[PDB]
Amino acid sequence: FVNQHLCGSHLVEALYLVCGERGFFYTDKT
Amino acid sequence: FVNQHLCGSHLVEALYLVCGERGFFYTDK
Amino acid sequence: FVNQHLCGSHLVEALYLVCGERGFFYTDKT
Amino acid sequence: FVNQHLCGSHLVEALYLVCGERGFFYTDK
Amino acid sequence: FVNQHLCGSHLVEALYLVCGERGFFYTDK
Amino acid sequence: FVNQHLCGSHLVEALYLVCGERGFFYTDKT
Amino acid sequence: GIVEQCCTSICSLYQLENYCN
Amino acid sequence: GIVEQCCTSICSLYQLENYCN
Amino acid sequence: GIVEQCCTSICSLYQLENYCN
Amino acid sequence: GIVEQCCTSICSLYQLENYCN
Amino acid sequence: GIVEQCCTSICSLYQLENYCN
Amino acid sequence: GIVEQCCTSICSLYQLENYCN
Ligand SMILES: Cc1cccc(O)c1
Ligand SMILES: Cc1cccc(O)c1
Ligand SMILES: Cc1cccc(O)c1
Ligand SMILES: Cc1cccc(O)c1
Ligand SMILES: Cc1cccc(O)c1
Ligand SMILES: Cc1cccc(O)c1
Ligand SMILES: [Cl-]
Ligand SMILES: [Cl-]
Ligand SMILES: [Zn+2]
Ligand SMILES: [Zn+2]
Repeated sequence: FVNQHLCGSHLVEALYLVCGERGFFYTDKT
Repeated sequence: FVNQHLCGSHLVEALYLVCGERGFFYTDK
Repeated sequence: FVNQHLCGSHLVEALYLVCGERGFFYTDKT
Repeated sequence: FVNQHLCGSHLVEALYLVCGERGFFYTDK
Repeated sequence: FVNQHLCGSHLVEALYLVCGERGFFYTDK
Repeated sequence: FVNQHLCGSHLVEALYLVCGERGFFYTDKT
Repeated sequence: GIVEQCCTSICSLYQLENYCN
Repeated sequence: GIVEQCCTSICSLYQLENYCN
Repeated sequence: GIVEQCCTSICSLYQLENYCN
Repeated sequence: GIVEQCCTSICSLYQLENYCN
Repeated sequence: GIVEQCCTSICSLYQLENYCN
Repeated sequence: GIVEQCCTSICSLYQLENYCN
């Protein structure tokens, strides 16, 4: 897996693909 | 499989934009 | 809707989704 | 609906790249 | 054509993420 | 074609679309 | 859900907002 | 233009909609 | 148009350039 | 290949890694 | 949160998986 | 490599095509 800043939409896509069937929660900024 | 998987990718990117700081849950099982 | 710099391809995608059936014009830099 | 909608998303990203500073219109109704 | 072409776009973006610095070949003919 | 920094996933997408049926090799950093 | 509503037909940004938060 | 308004500065949705047909 | 030409079959970058500007 | 394996059914990140390098 | 961990700093895959359901 | 040529500097289309098979 990459060693990169995953930000904005890339962060969400990477989540999408990492989590597969589990799905995910995206809080954005905390 | 793939077609709904490919759709899913676009939905999440759309959600990111529309929801902003609110964020969102992505799930259904 | 986000509070972010929408640049390059993200700007065009965001347009695409914001404008729906109307479509849009993308001048790029002016 | 969706399939041509999903295609549309990819067309516009392609257009952004190929057209550059020229830009482009995206419409058809 | 397009459907496998649209899939291809998503595969390569996935590959970019999963492979990282390893990179990858994308081909098949 | 654009005059832009193509980085990360944009670089790979741009490759994908530029190379068409030939395909490509993405070494990432060298 | 979102997939059955938004992958069969087009969901606008207004429709997608329903799924925020 | 859209780049100077929404890329170099940040745009509202309403501001983005100025670029629809 | 672009959708009927480029969503049925693959449009190369050369083909897509027709729609620039 | 990847297209026939991963466009027919979903390839997870684990499956896609097979095609790295 | 995920943004502060993976966007402002860099994340491992394992670190990213903390945000799956 | 492609990153050092097209990401850290800007690339022409011709320069990008060096990375096709
Ligand atoms: C609709 C659906 C099913 C399974 C997993 C998901 O993330 C989404
Ligand atoms: C082809 C098409 C139809 C309607 C709206 C659009 O933006 C594009
Ligand atoms: C599967 C496939 C066929 C032809 C070209 C490609 O880049 C990939
Ligand atoms: C924005 C978007 C993506 C995918 C499907 C849709 O109906 C809408
Ligand atoms: C680049 C691209 C996107 C979508 C459809 C096409 O034919 C070509
Ligand atoms: C990540 C990804 C993209 C496209 C098809 C797949 O099976 C998986
Ligand atoms: Cl970016
Ligand atoms: Cl798609
Ligand atoms: Zn980006
Ligand atoms: Zn797609």
